[PDB]
Amino acid sequence: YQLYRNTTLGNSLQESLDELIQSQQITPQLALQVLLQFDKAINAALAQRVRNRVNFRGSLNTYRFCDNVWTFVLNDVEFREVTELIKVDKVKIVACD
Amino acid sequence: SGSSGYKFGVLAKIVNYMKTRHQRGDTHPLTLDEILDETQHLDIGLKQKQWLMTEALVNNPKIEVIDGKYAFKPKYNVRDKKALLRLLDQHDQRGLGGILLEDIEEALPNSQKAVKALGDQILFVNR
Amino acid sequence: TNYKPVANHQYNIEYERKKKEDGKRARADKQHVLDMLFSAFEKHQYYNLKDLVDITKQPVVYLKEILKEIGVQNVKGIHKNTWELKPE
Amino acid sequence: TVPKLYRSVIEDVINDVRDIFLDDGVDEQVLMELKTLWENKLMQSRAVDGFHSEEEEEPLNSEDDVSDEEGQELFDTENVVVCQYDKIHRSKNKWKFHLKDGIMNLNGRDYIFSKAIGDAEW
Amino acid sequence: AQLKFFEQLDQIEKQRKDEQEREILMRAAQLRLKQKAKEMQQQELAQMRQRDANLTALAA
Amino acid sequence: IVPQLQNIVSTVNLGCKLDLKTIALRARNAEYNPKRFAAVIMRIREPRTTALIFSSGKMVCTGAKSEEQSRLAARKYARVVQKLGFPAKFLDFKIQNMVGSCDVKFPIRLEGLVLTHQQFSSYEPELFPGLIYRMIKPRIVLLIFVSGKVVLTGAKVRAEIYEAFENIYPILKGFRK
Repeated sequence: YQLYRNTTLGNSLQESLDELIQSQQITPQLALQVLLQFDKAINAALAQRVRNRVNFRGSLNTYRFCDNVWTFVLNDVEFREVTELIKVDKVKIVACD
Repeated sequence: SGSSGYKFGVLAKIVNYMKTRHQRGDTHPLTLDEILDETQHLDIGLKQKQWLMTEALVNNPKIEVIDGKYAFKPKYNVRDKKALLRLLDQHDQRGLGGILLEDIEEALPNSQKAVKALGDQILFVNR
Repeated sequence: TNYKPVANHQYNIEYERKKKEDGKRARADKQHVLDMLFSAFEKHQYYNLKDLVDITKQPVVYLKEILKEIGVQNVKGIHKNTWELKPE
Repeated sequence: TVPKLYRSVIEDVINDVRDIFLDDGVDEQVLMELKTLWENKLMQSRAVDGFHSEEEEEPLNSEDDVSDEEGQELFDTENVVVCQYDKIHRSKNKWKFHLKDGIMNLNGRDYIFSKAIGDAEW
Repeated sequence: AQLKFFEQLDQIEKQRKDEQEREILMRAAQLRLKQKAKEMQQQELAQMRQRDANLTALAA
Repeated sequence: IVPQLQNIVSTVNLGCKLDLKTIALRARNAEYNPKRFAAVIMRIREPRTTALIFSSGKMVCTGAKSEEQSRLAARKYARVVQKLGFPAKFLDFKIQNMVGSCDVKFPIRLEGLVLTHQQFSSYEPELFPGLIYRMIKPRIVLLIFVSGKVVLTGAKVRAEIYEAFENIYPILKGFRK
C-alpha cells in the first residue's frame, strides 16, 4: 500500500528525492524503485511494529469507501488513548483493511 | 522464455490501439514514440522501446510501411463504409470474396451500411 | 441415531467462505486487463478460458467479449476453449 | 517509542536500497546525502526531536441548498489519522468503528494504538 | 550499432546457453525460473497497491 | 385506532445514463461498493431517507414516513445529480409500497383465529410467532401478534392501510381474551 507516502516520514523522503532528481544528482524510475522499496520497508516495519490497547469515541460527517479504503471526516471529536486525551473539531481518518 | 522487454502485451496492444484510434476517426500515420507519447507509456525503457521499434514492428506480418510511419496492412481499401461499386462491377471473381472480418467495427455495425447496401446493389449473406 | 441440528456444519463452513468474496465487481478502466491478459499471453501463445478466468474475476460472457475483442479462440485440437493473441 | 520506530525504518530502508542504488550506478556518497537530506527536514520542522538533528419535472435544482460546503472537509493541517480497519458497522445513523495499527496526530501531538474502538452518530 | 547488434546476437546465444545450463543441471539431476515466477506473483498485488495509492492521493 | 404510516418506497426515473463512480467521489454522504451491490447508496439528514441511485438512471427512495416527505426527498436527491452536472429529468414519482403500524390495545388469541380462518391465515410458531392474514378483497399482508400489534404491509395507497385495519377489527374483537 502506497498508503504511507503522504506522512511526515514519506513526504520528507519524496522532497529529498525530487531535489536529487532536480539536480540530476538523483534521477526518476530509480526514484520509483526507492518508493516501492521504501514503501515495502515501511509496511514490513509497521507489521513488526505493534502497539498497545486503548479506548475511544467520535461524531460523524463524510465517509467514502472505494478500493477497500475508508476515508472519514469527523467534527467536534475528542479521542483519548490510555492516560492522554486529545480534543478535536476536525479530524480526517484514512483506513486500509 | 526467449526475450522479454518491460511489460508483456506492448505489441499486441500498440497495434490494437493504433488500429482503434484510427477507426475512431483519428486517422494519420504515427511512430512507436508517438504512440508511447500519446499513451503516456514513454517510460517503457529505451531497450524495450528500441526492441519494439526495430523488431516488434518488423516481425509484423506484411507491415505496410512507406518509410518513417507505420500504416494499416490487412484492409487495402480505406474503411469508408460506402461505394464498393468497383468490387460489384469487378465481374472477374464473382464478387471477390467480400469478407465481414473487416466490417462491423465502424460507426454503423455493417447493418446501417447494409440497409442502404440492401437498398443498393450490395447483397448480404452468411455461410 | 438421529440428532436435531439446524444448519448442517458443512453448509455453515461454505456459507462463511462465500460471504468473504462477492463476484459482482465493477469494470472501470477496462484496458488494464488487456495489460494483464497480454502479459500472460506472451509467456504461452494460448491459455484455456479457465486459466484466463483464474486471472480476471469479471463475468466470462463479458470476459469473452474482452477475449474476442483482442483475440480469437482455437480448439488447439483437443476441445478445451483456448484463446490466443491475433498474429497481427 | 516513536522516534525509535522511525530510526528503525529509516535504517532498514536505507540498508535495503543500497544495492538498488549500486545496481543503478550510484556512489555511496549519494546514499549518505539522502540520509542527510531526509534527517534534516524533520529537524527543520521541529515536530519532535531526533538523534540526527542533535548531531415541473425540470426544476430539480430550483429548491437549491441541501448540501453543505465540500471545501470544509480539507484543511491540509487537519489532524490526519492513518489506521487499519477490522470492522466498520452502521445501524440507521449509529456507526461503530473497530480500528487497528494507527498513528494519530491530535492537537499537535503524536499517538499510536494497536486497537481503537469508536462510536458516532451521523 | 550493428557491431553491438552482433553482440546482441551473442546475447541471444547467452540466453540459449542459460536455458542449456538450466536443463544441463536438470539432466545431471531453475533459480531463474523461480525468480520469474516470483515476479509474476508480484504484479497483481502491485496493481491493487496502485489503486489504493490513487484513492489516498485523491482522498488526501 | 388509526394506523400510522412510517415508510414510503418510491421509484423515480432521472431520464439519462449516469456514471456511478463519478457520483460517489464528489457527492457527500455517498457509498458505492460494486462487489456487495450495484447501486450508489446516498443518505440525507434533513428528512431521514436513503436512496439507492442505480446506473440505469432509475432511483429507488426509502425511509420517508409520509407521502409528501417522500416526494420532497426524491426531488432533493435528483437536485444532487443535477448540481454535479449530469443531464437530469424528473419522471413518474410513483409510491411502490407503504408499511403502517397500529395497536388494537387488547390481548389477541392467534391460535383461535387459525381454527376458524384456516383458508386466509397461516401461522407456524417455530418460523414466525405472528399469524399472517393475507387478505384478498383489499390486497394487504397483515402480521398480527398476541400483544396486539397489527402490522399492515403492502398497500400502494394510504386508504388501503386504513380500510384493511377496519376490516380485520371485528375478527380480533371476536377473539378478544
